Amino acid sequence: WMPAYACQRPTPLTHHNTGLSEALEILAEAAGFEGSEGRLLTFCRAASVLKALPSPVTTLSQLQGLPHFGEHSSRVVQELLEHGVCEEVERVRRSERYQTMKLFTQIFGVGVKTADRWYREGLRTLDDLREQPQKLTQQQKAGLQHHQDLSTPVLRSDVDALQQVVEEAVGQALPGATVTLTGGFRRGKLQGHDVDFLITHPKEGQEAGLLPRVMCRLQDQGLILYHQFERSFCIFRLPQPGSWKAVRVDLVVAPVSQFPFALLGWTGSKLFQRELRRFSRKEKGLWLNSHGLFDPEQKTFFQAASEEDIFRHLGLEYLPPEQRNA
DNA sequence: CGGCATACG
DNA sequence: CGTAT
DNA sequence: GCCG
Ligand SMILES: [Mn+2]
Ligand SMILES: [Mn+2]
Ligand SMILES: [Mn+2]
Ligand SMILES: [Mn+2]
Ligand SMILES: [Mn+2]
Ligand SMILES: [Mn+2]
Ligand code: NA
Repeated sequence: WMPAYACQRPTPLTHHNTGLSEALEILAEAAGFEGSEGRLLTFCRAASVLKALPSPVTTLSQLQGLPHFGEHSSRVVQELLEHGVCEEVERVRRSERYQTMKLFTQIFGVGVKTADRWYREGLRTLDDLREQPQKLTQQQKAGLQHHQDLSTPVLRSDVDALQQVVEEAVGQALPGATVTLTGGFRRGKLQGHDVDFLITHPKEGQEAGLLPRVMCRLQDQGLILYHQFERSFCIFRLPQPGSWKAVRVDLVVAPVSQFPFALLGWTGSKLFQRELRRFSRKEKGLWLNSHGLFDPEQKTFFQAASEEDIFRHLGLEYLPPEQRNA
């Protein structure tokens, strides 16, 4: 029987039920736009279950016994198997609410709450937002100005170039400091919508104060189109053939003692980390975050030298990043 | 029925 | 409120 | 929306 938590099963990047999972993820997204985090989670988990199957679902009976498939998600699959389309999914796709909330929430600096308020105010398009910039944060003005570039997929070739320039700035800010690619690209994705880096130093404590020094140096190189500590959400100026494009880059610093936990957290997927933390607390009674793993009975933190250590601590079989695509 | 991950800027 | 996996 |  397939386990109920996504951290208990390998989930590869590409799989055998793409259309089915994409349909359920539409309904998950729509649930989020309406504030129903519980329904979002169920649809997300049901989608991830299908991503973990070893072959295509061809018949409804193949759902029997799969975790997170009840009446609703089963009916969605049933209709896709019978008619190739699910009326509910298509109604969501076409709805003005879904399209506008998707458009607005995809803006850097705009969340569900902001998008929803704007929708209730009658706003529908990006130019509607541009007409009244007085009500925008600096972060939202940056997200809107750069929205077109930020909607273009980042390519792995872009990533290698960004990593070079980040290492140069890190190397000047603190000799010996290291840069690790995380996020979706570490899980094997060939494209993404941003690039994530994790920075540390092998001498505990030397990483303190590092991120301001890195940012100051990137800014002096003329590479920072926007930025706001240990997490920096930037927009980088990435060279292009005879030009350049804006790219979202996340820079994160962790002391080496916490590096395994921060690597694990920032490598994702988002659902995988939520499931891993849920598993940790509910099944093992341990509290997991990107800083460490806490035993609340003994009041002690687990020491980890690797991701492998963390999986072992939790009684889980190790999963490489490429199998964490829940 | 209560829970649904857990942080930082 | 936003951001991150 | 689903699980325990
Ligand atoms: Mn239903
Ligand atoms: Mn039918
Ligand atoms: Mn990312
Ligand atoms: Mn990111
Ligand atoms: Mn910290
Ligand atoms: Mn309830
Ligand atoms: Na957003």
